[PDB]
Amino acid sequence: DFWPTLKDAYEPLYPQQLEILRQQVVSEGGPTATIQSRFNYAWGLIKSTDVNDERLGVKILTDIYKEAESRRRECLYYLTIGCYKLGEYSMAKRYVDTLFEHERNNKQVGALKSMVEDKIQKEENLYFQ
Repeated sequence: DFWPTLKDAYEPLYPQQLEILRQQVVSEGGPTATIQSRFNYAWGLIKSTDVNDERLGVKILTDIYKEAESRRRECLYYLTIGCYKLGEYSMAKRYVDTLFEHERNNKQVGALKSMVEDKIQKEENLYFQ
């Protein structure tokens, strides 16, 4: 499976498109909607520049991750990105490490893990200054 890049994650949708994604979920019954439609909305929210929307997207994605069964690996990658955008680096690290266990040779997962580790190391420096 080929996934979005971290660069892709910082390319927002038009507000009008994000609203169409929201309405699709509502039309499917919200929490009883398909995993795919809720995932699409969550990812749109994560891509938004608005931090409150990004937070909402990660919350939704965390909900559907628990329900996702076979799509759980994909969810972990997107969750890592969402947490990374929010500066939730400790959570991003946990998610990406779990994903890495089944994706040890995957270039995309390795790249994301390295970016997470960059930010973790940034904070680590502060405890010896």
